[PDB]
Formats: sequence, structure tokens, C-alpha cells
Amino acid sequence: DLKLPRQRVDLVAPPFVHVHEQATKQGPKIMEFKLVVQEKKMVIDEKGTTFQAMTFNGSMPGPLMVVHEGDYVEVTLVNPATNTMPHNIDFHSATGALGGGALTLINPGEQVVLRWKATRTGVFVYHCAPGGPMIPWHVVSGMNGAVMVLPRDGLNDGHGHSLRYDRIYYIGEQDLYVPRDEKGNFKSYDSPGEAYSDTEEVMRKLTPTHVVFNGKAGALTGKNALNANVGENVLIVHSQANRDSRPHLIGGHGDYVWETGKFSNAPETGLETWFIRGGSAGAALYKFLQPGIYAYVTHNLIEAANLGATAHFKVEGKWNDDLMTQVKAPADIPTGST
Amino acid sequence: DLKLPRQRVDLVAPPFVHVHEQATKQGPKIMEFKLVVQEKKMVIDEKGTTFQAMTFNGSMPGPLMVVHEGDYVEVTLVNPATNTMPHNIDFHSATGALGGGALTLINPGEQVVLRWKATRTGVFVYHCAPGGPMIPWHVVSGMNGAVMVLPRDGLNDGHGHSLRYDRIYYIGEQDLYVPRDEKGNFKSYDSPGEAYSDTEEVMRKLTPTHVVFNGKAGALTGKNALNANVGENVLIVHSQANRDSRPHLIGGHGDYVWETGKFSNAPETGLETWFIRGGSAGAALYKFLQPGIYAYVTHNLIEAANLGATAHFKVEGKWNDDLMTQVKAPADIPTGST
Amino acid sequence: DLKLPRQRVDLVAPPFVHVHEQATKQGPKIMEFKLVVQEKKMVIDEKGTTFQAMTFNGSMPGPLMVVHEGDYVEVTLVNPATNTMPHNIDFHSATGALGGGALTLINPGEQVVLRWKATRTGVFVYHCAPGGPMIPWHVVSGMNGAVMVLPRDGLNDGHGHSLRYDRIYYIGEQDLYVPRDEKGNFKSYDSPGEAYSDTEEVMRKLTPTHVVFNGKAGALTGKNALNANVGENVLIVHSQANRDSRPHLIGGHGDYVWETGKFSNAPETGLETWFIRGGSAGAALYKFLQPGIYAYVTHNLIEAANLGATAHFKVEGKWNDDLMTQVKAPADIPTGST
Ligand SMILES: OC[C@H]1O[C@@](CO)(O[C@H]2O[C@H](CO)[C@@H](O)[C@H](O)[C@H]2O)[C@@H](O)[C@@H]1O
Ligand SMILES: OC[C@H]1O[C@@](CO)(O[C@H]2O[C@H](CO)[C@@H](O)[C@H](O)[C@H]2O)[C@@H](O)[C@@H]1O
Ligand SMILES: OC[C@H]1O[C@@](CO)(O[C@H]2O[C@H](CO)[C@@H](O)[C@H](O)[C@H]2O)[C@@H](O)[C@@H]1O
Ligand SMILES: OC[C@H]1O[C@@](CO)(O[C@H]2O[C@H](CO)[C@@H](O)[C@H](O)[C@H]2O)[C@@H](O)[C@@H]1O
Ligand SMILES: OC[C@H]1O[C@@](CO)(O[C@H]2O[C@H](CO)[C@@H](O)[C@H](O)[C@H]2O)[C@@H](O)[C@@H]1O
Ligand SMILES: OC[C@H]1O[C@@](CO)(O[C@H]2O[C@H](CO)[C@@H](O)[C@H](O)[C@H]2O)[C@@H](O)[C@@H]1O
Ligand SMILES: OC[C@H]1O[C@@](CO)(O[C@H]2O[C@H](CO)[C@@H](O)[C@H](O)[C@H]2O)[C@@H](O)[C@@H]1O
Ligand SMILES: OC[C@H]1O[C@@](CO)(O[C@H]2O[C@H](CO)[C@@H](O)[C@H](O)[C@H]2O)[C@@H](O)[C@@H]1O
Ligand SMILES: OC[C@H]1O[C@@](CO)(O[C@H]2O[C@H](CO)[C@@H](O)[C@H](O)[C@H]2O)[C@@H](O)[C@@H]1O
Ligand SMILES: OC[C@H]1O[C@@](CO)(O[C@H]2O[C@H](CO)[C@@H](O)[C@H](O)[C@H]2O)[C@@H](O)[C@@H]1O
Ligand SMILES: OC[C@H]1O[C@@](CO)(O[C@H]2O[C@H](CO)[C@@H](O)[C@H](O)[C@H]2O)[C@@H](O)[C@@H]1O
Ligand SMILES: OC[C@H]1O[C@@](CO)(O[C@H]2O[C@H](CO)[C@@H](O)[C@H](O)[C@H]2O)[C@@H](O)[C@@H]1O
Ligand SMILES: O=N[O-]
Ligand SMILES: O=N[O-]
Ligand SMILES: O=N[O-]
Ligand SMILES: O=N[O-]
Ligand SMILES: O=N[O-]
Ligand SMILES: O=N[O-]
Ligand SMILES: [Cu+2]
Ligand SMILES: [Cu+2]
Ligand SMILES: [Cu+2]
Ligand SMILES: [Cu+2]
Ligand SMILES: [Cu+2]
Ligand SMILES: [Cu+2]
Repeated sequence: DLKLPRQRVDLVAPPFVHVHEQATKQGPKIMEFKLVVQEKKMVIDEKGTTFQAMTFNGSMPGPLMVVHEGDYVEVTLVNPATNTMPHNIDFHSATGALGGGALTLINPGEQVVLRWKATRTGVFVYHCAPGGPMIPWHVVSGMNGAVMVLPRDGLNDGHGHSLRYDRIYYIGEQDLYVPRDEKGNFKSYDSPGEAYSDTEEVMRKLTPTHVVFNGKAGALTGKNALNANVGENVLIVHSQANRDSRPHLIGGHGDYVWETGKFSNAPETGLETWFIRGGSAGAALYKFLQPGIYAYVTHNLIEAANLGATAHFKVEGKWNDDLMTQVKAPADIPTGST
Repeated sequence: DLKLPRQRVDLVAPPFVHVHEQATKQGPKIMEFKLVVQEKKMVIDEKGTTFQAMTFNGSMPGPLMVVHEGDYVEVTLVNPATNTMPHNIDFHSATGALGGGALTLINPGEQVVLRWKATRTGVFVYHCAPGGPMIPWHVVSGMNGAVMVLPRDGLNDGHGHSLRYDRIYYIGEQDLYVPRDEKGNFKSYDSPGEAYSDTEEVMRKLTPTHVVFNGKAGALTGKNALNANVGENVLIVHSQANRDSRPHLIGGHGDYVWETGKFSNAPETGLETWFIRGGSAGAALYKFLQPGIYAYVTHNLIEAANLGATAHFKVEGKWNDDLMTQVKAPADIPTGST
Repeated sequence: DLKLPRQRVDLVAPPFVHVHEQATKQGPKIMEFKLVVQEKKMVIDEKGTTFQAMTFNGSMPGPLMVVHEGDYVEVTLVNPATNTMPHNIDFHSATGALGGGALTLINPGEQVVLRWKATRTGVFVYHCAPGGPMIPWHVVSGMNGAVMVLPRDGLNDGHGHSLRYDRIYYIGEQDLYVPRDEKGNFKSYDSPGEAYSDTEEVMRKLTPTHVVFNGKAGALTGKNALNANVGENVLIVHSQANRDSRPHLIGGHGDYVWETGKFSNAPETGLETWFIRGGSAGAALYKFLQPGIYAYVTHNLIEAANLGATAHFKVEGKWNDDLMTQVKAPADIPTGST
């Protein structure tokens, strides 16, 4: 019945994003994606704590899918027989059937194909949602990602001027609820099923043990810092499927920010810190003006520094002393100061 | 002194709303409302947990009051002699005297009549506020509701186009703090006064035991699902008097959302999840495009699934396979897949 | 190299703000500020609880700095040798070097001079950020304040109309994490260093023991209520360096609110409650219409009433019975009521 060109997309692992056009003169296509569920033990902090994760495509977050308004998105979801649980997928970008969850429940050893029309522009969360208490558990176990539906003319500033990014990164933030024993040590389990009862107890108190970007504390620091150059306009897509976050680029700003994540709304300009509602994605554009290290954090600094929620950007270029300079280096306080 | 027509309104129990006009060519009226305080033990979850509630008109939330900009709202507040505590009322829509709380403190066996002018458009919280620590306690015991002050021309999209709703529902969300004994069982009390000290201890740790719509887990599910039809524009008013919420219609969107709740501001369009600041009301308009069950949640899914914060809509009509379709039902993974 | 007029500003203690012009026809200046770090034990609640605070200029929050777009801000930061820790400063208003933190780390007995260009308008947080876990600890110990960068034409309503305030107050909100002993009593320490390990344990559970304005419960109540008059337009700048807040003026409104705090964005109008993202400052303008006491709160009323987060305004003038009146004082319920 639906007679449009089909285009297969190969997803990549976050924080990177598969190749795509911003502005396009192509008409609507059927864009074909495949997601494979993988349950696996994963390391989530710098002390080697593990937890029984559940993922789309082996990553937390799941990969970013990018399409244009008016495209049809055909998703094959696969639940390999090595998995232990049923899984499904709910797209916040889609209309009907609980975002697709009501049409996509699959047992281990099965797959399903859903098609949804990309009628609403923005960045949107997708996540597993098998039913009842399984919904939060699968989501906080890692089964969430995002999709971006671009306008066919690309981004704009809401005042008739085009915006183009030079680079795009997807930062998925994950709240984790890892059980502890009587002494406070984190517990380990042999399967997700075995972890469930103790994990649900931690979840009920609504306080995460870890808050991480790209699936672990320190994931996007050190050698996995995000690269940019002075003068580049960088789009940072940020998602949180379950809990609020307050992104902040330390030493920078959000030049254009869609904090509710929807491109039919004009962006706010010149933000210090923005707000991603739990259950949503948002996006910020920034043009780097200064080289050096930048930390990208949630600006609950306890979470950022102590629970794992810090990424770095390493930005190459020349320092602009007009914007900022050290006028006098650290020196002894003058004895004749009052 | 004030010589305007008087009109008596009969309130109804949430989630329904008393009859009202959207656009009106009537001039300013004195709109007369009565609220009666009722302290009573209420069931708040599906396991039969009870708590010592304090309510306006016997419901959590209190009823939605609807008037138009420029009306005068005359509220008789009654505190029957069967109650044990003093109560009052503070309208966020009103100007002066702590929103009216400073003029409305009544002991059991008394009543009071306050009049306030509806000078500001939007949806607004009202709540009890007797003074000091009694303020949070009365509010989290259930003494809060909302009022909607419509523009006389009805809603608009902020770009000169009228918006009209076919149906309106009021979803009041309540954070509850129910004490537990040493084993974790919820405690019961014979009066609000007796519950106070233990409840205040739970409140101080800022983590609710329950988060409910319309006064109990499951209130708006099953046979009390909210009804709609494909093609109907539905206004959902959401209030939270004490704690933030992040509403999400699973399988739908917010077509037009006033998340800060004030109709002098243009709505945002096409939201996945919106944000109700604690101490405020907001409103979202959505036109249903697909039949079936929709869950309306706060998108902290722990709260939604495990603490009680899920409502359902049951939507009648014909499925649109253009928007979404199951291309292939669950099937065994092809043996010749890689 | 930089050849502009220099102007020394003398800071004052919050909630007051140093003298400044709103609209200015002066060109860019080098505005010179000095901040001195002071570590000291401070009283933070009405029962006399103390904690080991770390402050800019001996106050929580640090003082508000006010400049205009295009000015250069030259800050001398001094860390006296009576202090025990290294400190620095990060300006959310500045571009590069982690907002200045990377250029300003000073040991006790040292000072440093940083210059940053005020290229972005709004109110912005500044805070200490020495590195790693020291970042949240210094911030929640009190080392944070705000800066306001005004447009050279002053504020506007985003629709081409000037806004002018008659009075300005800076309300800094501080989340504190005070350790308790086994019985629940707050612990005291002889130095910040000694308090660290126990404080970090409380911080990890993300629930504050106190939430205060101007450094202590009750700071801005009683005789330190904030003064205004009927008819005055008052700007309230609110900052929170670490945790979300939801400001509300009880009995009033936000006439014009920049909740993300940035004057390049038009304000929202007629708000009941607004939202300050942790890591940001926001600002609300209100014209008082009624005399009397107003409470300014975060509208988590538990925090407001029980954890310390209430300020008062005392507003002089004549009552307007058109806006609000008590039609009938408290009276016995009529025996012939149903
Ligand atoms: O012996 C505990 C010690 O070993 C580490 C090493 O990285 O990890 C083990 O213990 C953790 C807590 O049970 C587990 O999460 C992990 O799976 C296991 O290898 C340390 O993290 C831990 O303190
Ligand atoms: O708005 C984008 C997109 O949403 C649709 C429904 O799929 O329209 C919705 O929003 C419209 C614009 O706000 C409303 O007028 C309409 O009633 C609502 O269904 C699409 O038609 C539109 O392209
Ligand atoms: O947090 C309580 C308590 O537990 C201990 C081990 O008994 O540390 C655990 O908690 C720390 C904070 O989350 C982790 O850094 C560590 O991996 C974990 O074992 C104590 O060290 C701590 O007091
Ligand atoms: O890219 C930052 C990196 O460059 C160096 C010199 O190679 O210094 C530049 O950046 C400093 C601020 O971070 C400026 O103060 C300095 O003048 C400028 O040359 C390194 O110091 C710095 O880490
Ligand atoms: O015996 C406890 C058991 O009975 C239930 C039945 O619905 O409710 C009782 O106990 C609760 C906890 O004290 C009370 O809240 C309630 O008022 C009382 O009827 C169960 O909820 C409970 O587990
Ligand atoms: O804005 C609606 C309504 O509020 C009032 C006061 O009751 O005006 C306030 O807001 C005006 C528009 O923003 C301000 O210009 C005014 O100064 C402020 O008091 C009403 O007059 C107005 O209808
Ligand atoms: O939550 C702690 C602990 O308490 C028990 C009974 O001892 O269950 C209580 O808590 C549950 C979660 O809130 C409720 O579902 C139940 O109504 C309540 O009695 C244990 O079952 C649980 O481990
Ligand atoms: O109203 C939803 C209800 O209708 C049924 C058939 O009566 O199916 C419709 O909705 C499905 C998606 O929820 C579509 O896939 C199907 O093709 C459509 O006919 C029921 O299955 C469904 O629960
Ligand atoms: O003896 C405890 C009692 O004294 C008070 C008096 O104001 O304060 C003391 O104890 C507190 C808890 O250790 C300290 O924070 C404070 O520094 C010390 O003077 C009361 O607050 C306290 O209950
Ligand atoms: O926007 C205020 C201020 O920011 C600067 C950079 O210091 O410009 C940023 O924002 C501009 C307007 O949104 C962008 O076009 C620009 O690319 C970005 O660097 C200043 O130039 C401007 O005055
Ligand atoms: O909060 C637990 C418990 O501790 C006690 C003293 O043992 O009070 C402490 O906590 C109160 C709440 O924060 C404070 O008001 C007081 O300053 C502090 O000592 C008990 O009174 C209370 O049950
Ligand atoms: O400024 C408030 C203060 O004024 C008094 C009389 O001096 O009353 C005025 O304010 C009341 C509402 O708070 C009005 O109902 C009253 O009519 C008006 O005169 C005091 O009662 C009040 O505290
Ligand atoms: O389907 N989940 O356990
Ligand atoms: O300025 N960043 O914490
Ligand atoms: O007036 N309340 O307890
Ligand atoms: O998509 N709702 O959780
Ligand atoms: O530098 N701070 O401990
Ligand atoms: O209306 N203030 O809580
Ligand atoms: Cu799953
Ligand atoms: Cu969802
Ligand atoms: Cu009450
Ligand atoms: Cu209130
Ligand atoms: Cu410091
Ligand atoms: Cu910061």
C-alpha cells in the first residue's frame, strides 16, 4: 500500500550519530532501522561496580535515530533468544498504541516490525515499556534512547534564520538504582530477574545511586572526551527517560536551546543552564569561542561530581584574551592590604 | 456597593468540571461558590491503605472552579463542627492577604465569605494555608484544588487563532507521606491530629510514599477511565500544590501546552512531556487522532507505575494505519539472520 | 592593552544590591570588584544549629554584582591566610576556562585577578569550583552568588516597552546538608575539613536538611522583612547554584518573569509560581497592588515551612477592596443550613 522509496539506516553507538542531512530536498521516505535488545552485565562506575543492564543495541543510551518530518519510520525490533525477558518499544514521537508499545511486545526468540509516521518535529525519547512495574524497571535498567525528527528545511532560530550544526552529539543520561548490602557495598546478581526485587526497593525511594552519561561514570572524559574546534556550532541532544536533568556547559552557554525539545517552538537564547524534563529530550546549539576543556554536567553538582554525571569537551583553537584573561596570576596578598 | 449580576455555581467532583461557557459575551458577574471542608479517613492505594485526609468538598483534589477574566469570585468557605482543626483558603489567582488566607481562617462550626477579582487569566492552584508547619501538612493531606480564569474570548493559540475544547478534565496530583512502622507496614491513626507527628517526620525527608491522581492509585483507570473520541480536542488541566510533576500522554502529545498555566502567554506546541511546577497548575490541549487506551502519567515512571500516578483515557473511533501500523506481527527470528 | 575607563564598585551584603543605573548612555567600562573568601562557622536555623560555612565576602549568598552588556568585569579574588582550603571562582556569565575557575585557583595567603567580558545579558550564578568532589562541597557550603548583566537600555517586556524597577532584592537560596548523630541531633565540627566526610555522606542522598534564603532560616522574616510600597515595581533576583527551586510570592504574582534568567528572551507574564533550575538565576518583576505581609517561598511548602525557605515582604499602602474583600467575617454556620 505505502509506495515510497525505502532507505536502510545503519545506527552507530552514542555519543556519535549516524550520517544524515540537515536540510533536504528529498521527499518522504520509508526509513528502516533495526534495534536488537541485549541484556548484559555492564560496568557503570570508576570503581568497577556492575549492574544487570538491559539495552537497545548494547549501549546506554540506545542509538539516536534521525529522520525528517513526513518520513515513515520502520523499526524492526529483535529480542534474541539469549535474553530472558519480553521487551517492546514506545516512541514518544509516534501517535497511537502507547507510542507503539502495544504493538511490539516480543518474547526472547522473536522480532516485530512497526511503522510510524514522523508527524512531529523535535527530539523525542524512545524506551521499553512492557507493562505495569516492568515499565520503570526496564527504563532504569537502560532501555531508552532518542529519535530526532528534523524539519525538511533544517533547524531555524524561530525568527526566519537558518541554523546549521557542524557536529552533533547525543548525551543520554541514566539514573541507576543499584542495591546495597548492610555495610553499604553494592550488590551483584547473576541475572536481571534476580536483581529485580532488591532494585525495586531502591527505586521506590526515588534517589539514584548513580547518574551517568553514555552508560558509565567517566564515559565521556579522558580519552573519550568529545572533540570540537573554536568556531564550530555543536548540537548537543540530551535525553532523560525517567528523571529531570539540568544541563550546563561549564565555560560556555546554550546559544539556542529547545529545552522541551520541539522544533515547532522558537529556541531560547543565551542560557546558562537548561532543563530536561524526565521523559523527554532537549537540544542545545553552541558555537565554541574559546579552546580548552569544557565540562558538560547536570548542574546538581552532587550528581555531576559524586554520582557520575560529567562529560568533557576538548576544544582546539586559539585563546581569545578579549573574552577572558588572567590579569594577574596567583600572588601573595600585599602586606599593605586592609 | 458592588452592583453586578450574581450567578450561583454548583461544583462537581473531579475529574469532571461544572458547566461553563468558553467564549462569552456576558459582562462581569459575581460568581458564587461554596466549599465545605471535610476531614475524613480515605483509601489511597489498591492494597487498601488509608490515611487521614483533609479535603475541600470531600474530594482530592478539590473541585475546579471556572470563571472569566473580570468576574468577581465570592467563595463561602464552611468548616463544619464535626471537623477538629481550623482551615482557610488561599487562591493563587487572587491579589492580597496571602491569596485570601489571611481573611478566611475559620474554626470548626464557622464559615466565612471572601470575594476576589479575577484579574489574571490561567489555571491556578488554591489550597488551605492555616499558618507555619500547618501549611504543608494541610496541603499534603489533600486540601488543594484549582481555579481556571478564562479570557472572555476563550483560549487562543497566541497567533490570533481561537482554540476550543470539546471536553475538559481536571487531574489533581497529590503527593502523600504515609508513616510506616518498623517492618515497613503503613500505620493507621484515629484522627488527623494523631497522625501529625509521624507524618511530619516522613514529610521532612521529602520523598512521598504515594503519588496519586484524583485521590487514589487507580482512581482514573478501569471503569473510571476518562472518555474521548477520535477528533475531539480535550483540555487536561493538571495541578500540583506542593511538588513538581511531568505530565505525559502515552501515545499522544500536547498539541498546545501552557505548562506555567497562564493564558496571557502563548502555548508551546507538539510537546512529548511537560512540567508542572510544584505550587502551580498547567493545561494541555490535545486532539485525539487514534482510538484505544492511552495512559496519562507523570513521566517519573517509578512514580507512575509503582507509587500510583497513572490515569487512563479510553478513546473510541477508527484506527489510522497511515500514522502507525504493525507491519509484521511477532514472529520467530529468521534462522538465516546474522 | 585594554584602554577603557575603570570604575571600582563597592559590593553590599544581600539581599540588598549596590548602586547602579538601569539604562545607561555610558560606554563600556572596566568594572572592578573584589571578593574575599571567608570560611566561618555560621548559624543556619532558628534553633541555633551551626555549620562550617565557606563564603564570598562573609555572606550566603555572595553579593550580587551588576554590570551592563559590553562591560569588562575585573575581579580580584582574595583567599586570606586564615582560611584552610584553596578556592577559586567560576562565572556562568563568562566564556572560557571553566567560567574562570581554571584561572583563579588560589591557596590561603594568595589573590588573583581575572577579567571577563560581559557578552551575555541576564542574571547568572557564580560559584567556587576547585575540582572534583570539592566542587559540590564548596557550593553547598555557601560559596555561590550571582551577577546581573543588564542591557544598556535597561529591561524590556520583549514587545518594545521599557520596564523599570523601583527596588531590587537578591534572594539566594541555599540547600544545606548537615550531618546528624544516631539520635538525629545535628553534629558540630571544629573546621570545614573535619566536617567533610560526614557531610559528603548526607550530600550523596540528595536530600537537604535545610533550605534557606540569605543564609539562615528566618533571615528575611520579622525585622529583616523586605520593604516595599503599593505601586512599586520590585525586581526579585533568585539564584540556586545546586538544586531546583519554585519561587512564589504569596498574595502576589510574577508580572514579568525570566525564569531561565536571560534578558534576550521575552519574559512570561502573570505567573503564580516560577522555576529556577539548579545552577541558574532567574528574575521576576512585580508591581505591588495591596499592602500587608507577603511571604516569598519556594512552593515545596515542606521546604518553605519546615526546612527554612520563607522570606517576608512588608508592603505599606492602602487596601483595595475591589481586588479582594472579606464580605462576611467568620460567623457560626446558620442552624438552617443543609
Ligand atoms: O570485592 C568487591 C570489589 O570488587 C569490585 C572490583 O571492580 O567489583 C566486584 O564487586 C562489586 C560489588 O558487588 C560488583 O558490582 C562487581 O560486579 C564485582 O566485580 C569492586 O567494585 C568491589 O568493591
Ligand atoms: O503540528 C504538527 C502536526 O501535528 C498534527 C497532527 O499529526 O497536527 C496537530 O497539531 C496541529 C497544529 O498545532 C493542530 O492544528 C492539529 O489539530 C493537531 O492534530 C499535524 O496535522 C501537524 O502537521
Ligand atoms: O555509601 C555507604 C558506605 O558504603 C561503602 C562500603 O561499605 O562504600 C559504598 O558506597 C560508596 C558510595 O556510593 C561507593 O563509593 C563504594 O563503591 C561503595 O562500596 C562505604 O565506603 C560507605 O561509607
Ligand atoms: O587550550 C587551552 C590551553 O592553552 C594554553 C596554552 O597552550 O593557554 C591558553 O588558554 C589559557 C586559559 O585556559 C589562557 O589563559 C592562555 O593565555 C592561553 O594561551 C594552556 O594554558 C591551556 O590549558
Ligand atoms: O492488617 C493490615 C492490612 O489490612 C489492610 C486491608 O485493606 O488495611 C488495614 O491496614 C492498613 C495499614 O495499617 C491501614 O492503612 C488500613 O486503614 C487498615 O484497614 C491492608 O492495607 C493492610 O496491609
Ligand atoms: O496583566 C493582567 C492584569 O494584571 C494587572 C494587575 O491586576 O496588571 C499587571 O500586569 C500588567 C500587564 O503586564 C502590568 O502592566 C501592570 O503594571 C500589573 O499591575 C491588570 O491591570 C491587568 O489587566
Ligand atoms: O516497603 C518496605 C517493606 O514493607 C512491606 C511490609 O513490611 O510492604 C509495605 O511497603 C510496600 C511498598 O510501599 C507496600 O506495597 C505495602 O502496602 C506495605 O505494607 C514489605 O512488603 C516491604 O518490603
Ligand atoms: O481501539 C483499539 C482497538 O481496536 C482494535 C480492533 O478493534 O485494533 C485497532 O487498533 C490496533 C492498534 O491498537 C491496530 O493495530 C488495529 O489494526 C486496529 O484495527 C484492537 O486490536 C485495539 O485494541
Ligand atoms: O546542646 C545542643 C543544643 O545547643 C544548641 C544551642 O543553640 O547548639 C549547639 O548544638 C548544635 C548541634 O551540635 C550545634 O550545631 C551548635 O553549634 C551548638 O552551639 C542547639 O542547636 C542544640 O540542640
Ligand atoms: O548573543 C549575545 C552575544 O553572544 C555572542 C557570542 O559572545 O553570540 C552568540 O550568540 C549569537 C546570537 O545568538 C550567535 O549568532 C553567535 O554565533 C554566538 O557566538 C555575541 O556575538 C552576541 O553579542
Ligand atoms: O529528625 C530526627 C530527630 O532528631 C531530633 C533530635 O534527636 O531533632 C533533630 O531533628 C529535628 C528535625 O530536623 C530538628 O528540629 C532538631 O534541631 C534536631 O535536633 C528529634 O527531635 C527528631 O525526631
Ligand atoms: O496592610 C494590611 C493591614 O491593614 C489593615 C488595617 O490597618 O487592614 C487592611 O487590610 C486587610 C486585609 O489584610 C483588609 O481586609 C482591611 O479592610 C484593610 O483595611 C489590617 O487588618 C491589615 O493587617
Ligand atoms: O518484560 N519484562 O520483565
Ligand atoms: O559552572 N559550572 O559548575
Ligand atoms: O489549623 N490546622 O491544624
Ligand atoms: O511513553 N511513555 O512512558
Ligand atoms: O579546595 N578545596 O577543598
Ligand atoms: O499560596 N501560597 O502557598
Ligand atoms: Cu525491555
Ligand atoms: Cu514514555
Ligand atoms: Cu486545612
Ligand atoms: Cu500557595
Ligand atoms: Cu571554595
Ligand atoms: Cu556552575
